[PDB]
Amino acid sequence: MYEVRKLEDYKSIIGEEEVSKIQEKAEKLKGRSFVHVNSTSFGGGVAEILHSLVPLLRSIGIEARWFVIEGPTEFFNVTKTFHNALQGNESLKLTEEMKELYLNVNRENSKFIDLSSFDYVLVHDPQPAALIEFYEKKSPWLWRCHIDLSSPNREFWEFLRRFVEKYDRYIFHLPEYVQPELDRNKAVIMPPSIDPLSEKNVELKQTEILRILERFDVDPEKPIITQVSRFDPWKGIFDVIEIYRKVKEKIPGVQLLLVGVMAHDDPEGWIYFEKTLRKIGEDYDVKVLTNLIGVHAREVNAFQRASDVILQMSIREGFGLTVTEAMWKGKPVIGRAVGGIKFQIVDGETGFLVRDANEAVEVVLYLLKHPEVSKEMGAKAKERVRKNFIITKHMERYLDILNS
Repeated sequence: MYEVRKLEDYKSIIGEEEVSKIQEKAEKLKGRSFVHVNSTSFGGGVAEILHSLVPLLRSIGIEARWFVIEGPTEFFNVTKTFHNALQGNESLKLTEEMKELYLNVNRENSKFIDLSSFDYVLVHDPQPAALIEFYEKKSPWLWRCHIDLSSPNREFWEFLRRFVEKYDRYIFHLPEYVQPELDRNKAVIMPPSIDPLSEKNVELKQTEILRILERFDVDPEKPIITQVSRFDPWKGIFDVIEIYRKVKEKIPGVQLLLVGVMAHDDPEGWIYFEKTLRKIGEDYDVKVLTNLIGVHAREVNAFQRASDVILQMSIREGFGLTVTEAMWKGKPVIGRAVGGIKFQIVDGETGFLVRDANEAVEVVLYLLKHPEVSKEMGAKAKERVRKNFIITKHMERYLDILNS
């Protein structure tokens, strides 16, 4: 089990005042220990966030540290399974045999750094949940969940809760994710946040954007609508296409950017990707952008910045960070009222919430012809993210929680 961006760096974004409350709350906690544990050290989400959250924490005077459990492919393929199991997949089976490996690997990484010594402990997701077993609780232990436990594979959940039920707090992205069994009192809701200074969100130079745009045959002189999302059947990809076609009936130069990045191990994803290209046919005003052809965080960043309107027609959505990112870039978003999309968007305020494609077409048409209102909604949507979902307000939320 191995180990391992200041606050002032965001001053110009949040203003001294907000910077105060942070430094303020960070005092009645100064010096204490804030440990983080997880599986990977290289990646997005948890990894990417910690890489910034850790240093950022120290900056406010907090002995925060980050350790990473380690194990063989087996241990991960097992956890890979738990992941989906805990995500409703009833066809998965948990065998005592694999049930040991999990506990054993927890035992190996446990036999080392005395995680029980630190003032505060926080474990991210399943893989290291069992750690709270191999130590004697002295300090509070928090469990941060990133997946959805509203309806997990029972034989799997019942095994995990034996561990989770111990922690002093359970942190979920949103309500429709909390485990109903658990005590609504030791549970806390904390949405994932975007780092304004990350590659995906920092402001690129016009020149650089134009380069990326040309490199992918995207014309910035013609209108652009975009939906960045993983390729799967419940993301409204086919509806966005229909919206594009409809809208195109009146705005012939309108371009559609279907942006998405997915792991190699995502057969379904790539399958849906191919079905999309087949559905699109030879209409090349529709761009299908993915890491298959070089689209990464910097390019995703660009595609969003160059967008005039951004859509999110998810049927099944989690917190939806994509909407958050678009909002941060001053873009009006049009989506379906689900998961984090309904929470994040303030209808008619920051963007619009619709129930079908036709409503979506009306709004895109509206927004395309009324740029002032778009600029309007976008600036407000940006303030909503500034005041609600940036990595600093996220950190501030960890303070409160710890204070209590």
